[PDB]
Amino acid sequence: MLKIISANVNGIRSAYKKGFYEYIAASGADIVCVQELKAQEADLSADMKNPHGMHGHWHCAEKRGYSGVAVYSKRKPDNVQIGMGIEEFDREGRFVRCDFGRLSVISLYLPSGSSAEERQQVKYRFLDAFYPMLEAMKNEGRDIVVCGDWNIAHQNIDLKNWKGNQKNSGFLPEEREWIGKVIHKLGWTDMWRTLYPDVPGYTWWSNRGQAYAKDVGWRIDYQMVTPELAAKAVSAHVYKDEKFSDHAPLVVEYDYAAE
Ligand SMILES: [Mg+2]
Repeated sequence: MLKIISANVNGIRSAYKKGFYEYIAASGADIVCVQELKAQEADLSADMKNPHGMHGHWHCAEKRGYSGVAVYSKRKPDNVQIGMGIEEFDREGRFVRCDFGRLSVISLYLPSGSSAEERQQVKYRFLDAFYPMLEAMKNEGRDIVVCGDWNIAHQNIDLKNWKGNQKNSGFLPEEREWIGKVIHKLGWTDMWRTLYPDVPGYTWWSNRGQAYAKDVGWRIDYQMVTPELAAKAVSAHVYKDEKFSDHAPLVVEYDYAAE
C-alpha cells in the first residue's frame, strides 16, 4: 500500500535526537510530511534533507528556529510547489506541494492562535486565503492528500476537554465551522474520522508529562483527501510506540499507486 505519514516534529533537530530518523525508515512510509522544522536550510543536515536517500523538498521560515515544512518521498516528484504565493504566510514556511503523476501530497503547518490576538487574526486570515486554494485543488480532479497540523479540533470527540476549550484557539466556533465547511461544503474527506467514526484519535498533547499521561489530547493533525483516493484508504493509526514530539505521527495506508 502507499503509506503516507504526517508528523509535526516540534523541531526536526530535536525529533532526530528522539529516534525520528530511524522511524522514517522503520515505518515503511512512502511519503513523510513534516511540520515545524524549527530550522532554516543552513541548519539542516544531509539526513534532514534526504533522509535514507529520499527526495526532500522544504519551505523554511525567514525567522530563526521557527516553523518550516517538508515533504520526503521515496520517488522523485515530477513537480514541486514551494509556498502558496502569499508573501505574508510564505515568509513563515507553511506549505509544500509535491506531485507524482496525478497524485499530489501537501505538507501544511497552519498558524496557531493561542499566543496572542494578533496571531489568532493571522490564523483567521490564513483560513480565508487557504479555503479558495482547497476549493481549487478539489476541482483539479486529481488525487490529493493535504497532510499536516491544522491547529483546529473539529467536534467534541476530537479533544479531551471540549467543555473547557470553547473560547480557546483550536476549538473556537468559527474555527470548527471552517473545518466543517472544508469537509461538507468543499467535499474533502477527514480521513481519520471517516475511517474510524467513533475513535477520538488525538494527535497532540501539550507536554510529555502529565498532559500526555492523563491523555489531555487534541486531534489537530489531519489527512484531508479527495473523494476517489479517500475510497482507497484501507487503514490508519496514530503512532505512539515511541515519542518524538508533542504530536504523534498520523499514518494512513492507501490502496493506490501513481503508475
Ligand atoms: Mg511545536
